Amino acid sequence: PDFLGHAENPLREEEWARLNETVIQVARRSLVGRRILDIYGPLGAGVQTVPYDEFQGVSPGAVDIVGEQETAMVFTDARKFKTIPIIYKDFLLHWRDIEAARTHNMPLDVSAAAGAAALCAQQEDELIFYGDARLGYEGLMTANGRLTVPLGDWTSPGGGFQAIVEATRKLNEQGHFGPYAVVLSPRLYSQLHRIYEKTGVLEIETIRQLASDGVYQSNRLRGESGVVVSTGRENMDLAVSMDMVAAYLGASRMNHPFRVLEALLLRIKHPDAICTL
Amino acid sequence: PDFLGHAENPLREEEWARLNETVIQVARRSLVGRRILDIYGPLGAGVQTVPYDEFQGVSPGAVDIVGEQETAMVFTDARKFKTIPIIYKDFLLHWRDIEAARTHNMPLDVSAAAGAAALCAQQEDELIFYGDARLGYEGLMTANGRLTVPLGDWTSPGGGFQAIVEATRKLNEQGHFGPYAVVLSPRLYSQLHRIYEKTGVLEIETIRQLASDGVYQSNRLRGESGVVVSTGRENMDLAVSMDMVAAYLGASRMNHPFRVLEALLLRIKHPDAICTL
Amino acid sequence: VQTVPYDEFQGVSPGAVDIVGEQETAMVFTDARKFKTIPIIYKDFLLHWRDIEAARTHNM
Amino acid sequence: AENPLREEEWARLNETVIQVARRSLVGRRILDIYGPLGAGVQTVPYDEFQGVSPGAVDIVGEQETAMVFTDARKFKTIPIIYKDFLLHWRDIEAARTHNMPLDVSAAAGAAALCAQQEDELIFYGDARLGYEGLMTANGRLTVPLGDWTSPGGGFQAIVEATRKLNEQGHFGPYAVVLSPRLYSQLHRIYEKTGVLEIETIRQLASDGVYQSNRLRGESGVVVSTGRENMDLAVSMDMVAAYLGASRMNHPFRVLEALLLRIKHPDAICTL
Amino acid sequence: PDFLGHAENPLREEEWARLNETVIQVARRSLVGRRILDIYGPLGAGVQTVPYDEFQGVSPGAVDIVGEQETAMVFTDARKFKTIPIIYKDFLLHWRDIEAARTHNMPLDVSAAAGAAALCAQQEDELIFYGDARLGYEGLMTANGRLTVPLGDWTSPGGGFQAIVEATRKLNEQGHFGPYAVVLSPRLYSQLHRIYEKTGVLEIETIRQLASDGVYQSNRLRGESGVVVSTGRENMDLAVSMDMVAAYLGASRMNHPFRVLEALLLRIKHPDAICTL
Repeated sequence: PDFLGHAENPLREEEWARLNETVIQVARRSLVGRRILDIYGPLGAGVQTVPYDEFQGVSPGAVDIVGEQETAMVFTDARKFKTIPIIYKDFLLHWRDIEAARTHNMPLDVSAAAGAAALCAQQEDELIFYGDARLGYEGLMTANGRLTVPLGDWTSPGGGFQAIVEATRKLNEQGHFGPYAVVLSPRLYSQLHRIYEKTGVLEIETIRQLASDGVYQSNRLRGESGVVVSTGRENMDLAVSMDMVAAYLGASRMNHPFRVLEALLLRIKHPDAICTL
Repeated sequence: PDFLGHAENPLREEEWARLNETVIQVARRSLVGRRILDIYGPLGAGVQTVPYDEFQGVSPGAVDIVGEQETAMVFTDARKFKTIPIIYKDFLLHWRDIEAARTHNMPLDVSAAAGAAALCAQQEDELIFYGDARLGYEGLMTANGRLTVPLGDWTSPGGGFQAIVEATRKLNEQGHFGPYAVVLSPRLYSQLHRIYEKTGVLEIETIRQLASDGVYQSNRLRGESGVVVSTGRENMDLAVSMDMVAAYLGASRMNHPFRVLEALLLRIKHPDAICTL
Repeated sequence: VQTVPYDEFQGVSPGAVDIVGEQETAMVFTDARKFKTIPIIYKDFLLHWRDIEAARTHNM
Repeated sequence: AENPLREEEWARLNETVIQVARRSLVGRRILDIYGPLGAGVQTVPYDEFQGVSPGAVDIVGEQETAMVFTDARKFKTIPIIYKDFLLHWRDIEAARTHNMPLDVSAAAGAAALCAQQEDELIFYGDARLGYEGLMTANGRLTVPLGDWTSPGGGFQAIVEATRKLNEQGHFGPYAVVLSPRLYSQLHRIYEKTGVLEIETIRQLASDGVYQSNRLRGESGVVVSTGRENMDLAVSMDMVAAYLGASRMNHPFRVLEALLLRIKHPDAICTL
Repeated sequence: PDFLGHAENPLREEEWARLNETVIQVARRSLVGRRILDIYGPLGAGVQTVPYDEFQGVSPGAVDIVGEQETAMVFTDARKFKTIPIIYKDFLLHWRDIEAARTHNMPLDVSAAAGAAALCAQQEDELIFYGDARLGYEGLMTANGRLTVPLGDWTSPGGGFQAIVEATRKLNEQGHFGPYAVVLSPRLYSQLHRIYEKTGVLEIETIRQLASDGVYQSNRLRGESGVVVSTGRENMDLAVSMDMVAAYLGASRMNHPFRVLEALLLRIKHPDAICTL
């Protein structure tokens, strides 16, 4: 039973199902990056490299009756073929909870799984919003060509939104408009909620109407920064080799450790739809 | 296989389906003109001319018990029979991604298709909102008899909406009222969002209630213009010979180029439900 | 069941990512088991033995 | 807009390309290839190196010494090398009715150019794209190949190169590649008694001493021929494909997809 | 229902065969010790101890008309058994590489296998040529009774022959002669391999004719030393318990590390057939 040890997999079908459901649910709850990024289809476990494709491109496109104008198609700047990293965390079970949960407490206790999945999602969000320079990866606030805008004039309601207005203007000058989105640091997301005298309407609602794809808040982003993006495809993507899955790590000291895994890579196909501080 | 070259069509059924789905989705995301214009049914590929029908017409219509009042039916001003142009863009595939995507990366990479479809939709929106004078076509801000109204008094909240009020008044004087709509340039759409002191309620909400068919923003329109329209049929239409479809262009240099096509023509059946700057 | 594993008090493992998949971050297991006991919350009410009888003929 | 040639002429074209390849490839006789992976793949894993872990623990039971693995996992993109030529429709018709050679001299020229480009790639990485070159590798163990044009010449340099390989704990059946100038001029037949100096070098190397005119004037290398030290990842062998008729003249393109991955850059010597 | 888990052997049959072939062949390439010596056959895994016979014997045979010599050669006091150590390395193989080699790109890479086995064989040759004091073993250049002889004459055109001549004379002085075999350090071997000795051809040919069992090269020896020995049995031996083979240690974080095993012990049954600097 539990003495032979190093069995292929301890848990049963139902317990695997509960573990996977819990990690999926906590991931969906705590992820902010995956809410404004269209995901690539799940490629598979084997794939380790994806075609990190574009840097630029423009072909205004023309129309005429016959159908002959000879406009060069947008193919690619130059292939780069980045490699897909892996994001993981790990938790533990006490080899008796698995045994108690077959007679006494029928639904197995998996709170450690949620605790691990929250940290995994935090690390993944940090990966999307920031590179690490140990793999040459690129981040939303670290990408080259970010169209920085000096936005420090806050603590006065007579402004603040004008920073995002200027961000939209800069995004428009580069010929790139669409459904915008904003991700802001807590130290400024809270500051937006201010109810200073001569209130009228809070700036958050105006910004929400101006963005039309939701203003989001994420703790992983640094204390004094915020970004504006264009949510569509062909500007950003999310290569997903495999989603949150819980796997086994053998049995150490007769307990049971597990690891939550996913293979994600952010590829920005158009590093022009970016604005920062 | 890939060496015989110049095959009839490289891709398989699934890859064609993904290409078409991607172009449809990006078109629906990036189109603003097709959201306030009821479309004519898809006529077919062969059709190249449509009955660009009306310029005017009025028959107040009367009622009496017997049913005899002899009011002339609205038939047509004069037939014109404009010709349907074609709007297209084109992209490329590297003949190995199509090969890798059958063993390694099961969902084929089609980011270039989205990049092309966005530009195609931009050009189509420019066609609706502006003519080109190389085909004698008519545009929303170029049509003759536009009921222009001097609207430059902005940067002060004590106004701005009154321009649209005057636009509605002018549309009413010509005996044409209904569910209104507004399409505004970014330089003024952002200006509406202003939170100048003595805020109360932002002008955008009041304008939205006044229009009752949504105030929209489009970058293709010029920097200092905006229009008010009546969304119903019998005033505007959209002849659609065929929607976004991706077609093949042979194989050049052993790669694979494709073209996104649609055949669209705007016909304004009543160039009185127009207001501009 | 009358006892449940009242489990944690703390725990942190920032979690790291690398290409190969080897960083050795300690999993969040538990501070120390405590095993609290499940109380019971109850109230009580009354019926007049005729309402139960009336409610089979008069007031369904 | 069609497909030009039938089976016989296609086979003749392919055979000519294969023959010129197998004649002109010098790298394929010194490095063994990772099996043809198909046209699908475009990336491959890469080297492991300076795994300094003696592993000589030599204790009953066992210690916990460090395992050997890739020093830094990363990938490389397999290039594509191609040459394009042309054929005339009237030429095909003539070869179909009047005479029947179907001249394929252009195909032979294309294959020769492709093979020369490939060999230059193996012996010199493309600096612009950025790869690893046998004479430009990092950690090359340079040895002065000078003071030649002497009675005791190339032998004194090859023995030094072999002792530098062996000192680095990397030995086996070696192979040598020399520039044509030396590989001809090295025939200083008199070592002392009767045996060609190149012959005694070949006895010392035991896996041939080849020449490749692509090298520079006064350069040459010696390597360890086994696998797990050097490799040649192939995606598809040299083959001719059709680019589609244009203006009724049929173009063509000969393709090859190669990339060498020097796993253990300790088997190198140069000038 | 997939690769995840702490299961038993991940590698399929043919993959195991390729791993075993690789380790065997790289061992055969990298072993110099097991050519000068000769091995007591494979005893098996279980045998942890082997006899270690006492020391020299100056007792020769004799011939008489009627056998009465009694030809005694008897071990005196004990037998001082010894134990057979083990040598090993690591095989950190990624799980994604194994996964790719199943339904995708499939040249299963075992470069780490060859590297680790080469390191293991290098350590083993270091063991034969140099004992380690921690286990209290004896090495050929650090045994007792090496019959030292100075060299002090190389770097000359022909000052290498007389060194081995003197070594052979000293080795025959102890009444211990036979087919000699020489092992030399790298730089010493190359220097010996120099130009004609001014009295014929390359010195190594004469040295090889004099030795009658070859002159071998060992990088693992120190800078400026070398040995000559008597290749026969009844003088030296290499007790083998089990030859090089790769076995599965366990499951790492998610990878699979292996370990290469071989159990060898040298027995200098007659420390008279050793000569050094």
